[PDB]
Amino acid sequence: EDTPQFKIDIDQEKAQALGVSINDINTTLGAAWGGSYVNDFIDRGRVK
Amino acid sequence: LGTATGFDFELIDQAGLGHEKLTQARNQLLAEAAKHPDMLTSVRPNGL
Amino acid sequence: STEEFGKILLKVNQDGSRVLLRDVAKIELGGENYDIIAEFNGQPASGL
Amino acid sequence: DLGKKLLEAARAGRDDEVRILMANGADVNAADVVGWTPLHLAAYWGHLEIVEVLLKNGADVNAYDTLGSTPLHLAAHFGHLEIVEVLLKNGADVNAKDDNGITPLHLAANRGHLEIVEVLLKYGADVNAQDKFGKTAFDISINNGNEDLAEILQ
Repeated sequence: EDTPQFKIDIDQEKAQALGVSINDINTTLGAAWGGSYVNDFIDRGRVK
Repeated sequence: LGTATGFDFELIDQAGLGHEKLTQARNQLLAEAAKHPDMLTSVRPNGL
Repeated sequence: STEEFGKILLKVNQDGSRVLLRDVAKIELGGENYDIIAEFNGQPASGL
Repeated sequence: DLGKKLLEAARAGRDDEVRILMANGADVNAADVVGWTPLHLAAYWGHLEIVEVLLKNGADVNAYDTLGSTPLHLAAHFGHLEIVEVLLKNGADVNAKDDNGITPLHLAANRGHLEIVEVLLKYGADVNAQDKFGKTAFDISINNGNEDLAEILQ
């Protein structure tokens, strides 16, 4: 069944005004609250 | 088809030791094989 | 909808004037390509 | 527990069971995780008869969620003319501002609910009211490009 969800609205004009990119906004919100797979590393000889 | 009386052995790193510890293990197995010239002959690594 | 695409803010002028997408373009639902045009006994038609 | 069954009854549009919970004295201002009362849910899912029953049993009409939004905010956004009129009859703050400064008129203007916009103005809406960005219901109608609405807001 449907559940409450936190609808955030990015104001384009206000962002364009302050000189903040939308790419940086979305990456910040998405990476922080959602998680972001950056690249691979080696843990005891295995790619992870 | 290779040759007859010839064998193909694979030494495996099963516990994330590393390349150096596996080399030491190979070197240790090769040295032991060399003390049985009556059973084994030409026991050598295939790699570099 | 076409209304939401119409109100896409492209830039903001120094006098606080919003240059929207509908101010520099006509917004409408239209075919991906306009190459194929079919007619059934002369009248407008489509098909598979 | 009983206040929880009221939230699920007010949302699931069960008129009969919502009234049974009143006989048993269910908390009418029973707020969920997000701070929504039964009135919030009925205004949202468009349950008019549940809204009326609730307000009768002393529902707080100016109840606000964890983001400052009232039932009137939800009625005016989802275009529930009747429900909007009931809340305004029962003394809803027509100039109610949420955390972002968005009013019930702001939301009516955005979704282009001309009939509701007229009810709010009738009841004493402030057209010059601003959100946190300094945009009015008139500013909205121009950007959205609504002519019928913009002439009403003048």
